[PDB]
Amino acid sequence: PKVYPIILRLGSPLSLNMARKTLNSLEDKAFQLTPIAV
Amino acid sequence: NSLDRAQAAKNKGNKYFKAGKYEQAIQCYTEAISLCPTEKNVDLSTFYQNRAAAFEQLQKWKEVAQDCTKAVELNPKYVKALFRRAKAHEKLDNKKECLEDVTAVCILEGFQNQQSMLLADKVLKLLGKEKAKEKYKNREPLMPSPQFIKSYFSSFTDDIISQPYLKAKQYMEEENYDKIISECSKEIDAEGKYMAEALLLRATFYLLIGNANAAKPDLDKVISLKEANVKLRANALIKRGSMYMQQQQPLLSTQDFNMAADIDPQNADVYHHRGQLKILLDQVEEAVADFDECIRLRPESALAQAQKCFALYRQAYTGNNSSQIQAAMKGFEEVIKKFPRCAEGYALYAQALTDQQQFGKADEMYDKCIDLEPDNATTYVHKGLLQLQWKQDLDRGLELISKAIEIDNKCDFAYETMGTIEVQRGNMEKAIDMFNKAINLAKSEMEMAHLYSLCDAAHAQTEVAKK
Repeated sequence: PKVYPIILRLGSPLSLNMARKTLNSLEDKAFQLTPIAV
Repeated sequence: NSLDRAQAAKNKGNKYFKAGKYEQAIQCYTEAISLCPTEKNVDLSTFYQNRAAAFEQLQKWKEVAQDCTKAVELNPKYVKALFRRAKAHEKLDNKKECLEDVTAVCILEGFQNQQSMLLADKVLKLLGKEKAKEKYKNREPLMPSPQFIKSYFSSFTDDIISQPYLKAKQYMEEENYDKIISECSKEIDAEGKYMAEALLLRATFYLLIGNANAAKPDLDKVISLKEANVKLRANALIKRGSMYMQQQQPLLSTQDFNMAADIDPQNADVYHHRGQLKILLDQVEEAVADFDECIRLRPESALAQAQKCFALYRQAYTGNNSSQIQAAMKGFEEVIKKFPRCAEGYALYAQALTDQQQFGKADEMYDKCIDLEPDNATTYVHKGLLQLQWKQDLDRGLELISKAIEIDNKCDFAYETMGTIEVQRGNMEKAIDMFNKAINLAKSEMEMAHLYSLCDAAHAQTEVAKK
């Protein structure tokens, strides 16, 4: 797959940092899964 | 004759192109273009794209560009001409025109061809960084949410700043946060009784505001100053080690995080912030060992036991051992029954469940977090992002994240998320507005460069929608 920088939030709950690490993948699919592209 | 002479002239181009005789090849393609029977609707676009290929070998990037444009005007879905024109744009530093041509190519290839995808990603990163550095020079020093600052300082146990600068401490406990920098700046230029730690309180609020360039001299002084409490020296190395990670300098970051554990070996905050970093770098085995050292120093802590359990889940999950993955899953319920008010136990467990596709159980764990803390806006965001995975029901995904934005209008994770929903709905103008609302809450160039890649892909699909 793609590789992204480790964009730390400062002193945040580890669940929030693991959530930003996930949203990068939903952003990747969002531009392929859209009506303009289909 | 009429078609045959043009086809012959194309192959007379091909023989000279194979010979590397590129001028003679261009003359034969120019013969084909002159000889073509346009009244028969011959596919003249192919002669122009063939002519354009030879001008890459001569590296006349304006000529390959304009001969691809001739092919595209005759034949608007011809992928070879669009991709060759994109490469020519990149060489001419026409990055925006490259992005629009590669966006059309990705769409017309169904995103399958990874040569197109690599050029899109590179050009988006360069466009991203150029927009990011010019905005980041001009940003507001925007103070984050009070819920965020209280959650932040609740991460540091073994720290003279958090536990109880002497003027500044009043405004921390009264939450007048925008005063803190001003007091620390006059408690420096005084005796070490104030100065030696006013530096580190000031350096902490520069980091919270995203002003990392102003943080680095106040940290560098605190390391260099010999008489200051060893726990400030260790705490400053956590904050320098983190600053280097925003700069993506992992070797310099690692050197500081090791010096902290050499300098003050009986300090939980050093192993806590090392543990949280090592598990984001996916160096999982070092994270488990540093979280275990947090429990050794804080055995009564609910958070330390939640975190070590998530680290053993990530260790099993970077493996593929089903027995170890299932053992780690039960480990979160053992944490929850021991610590039934541990909100981060439910949030981390919900993410292990989310990741194991157990969406309906994960959703209940996010409800339990709302019962335990109604002010936690990010749970409505983790519940909204769950909808985007839980058979993608985008309609109610908006409603959840709208409620999240209403609880805390500074949650940049909420705006960035709802931007991707508006993208999946095709509503690109409102997606770009959501990403702009996230950009106005970024803390670094590294974050703005990522959000501007999203705006530029949304613009490029808006321009391809016309074509």
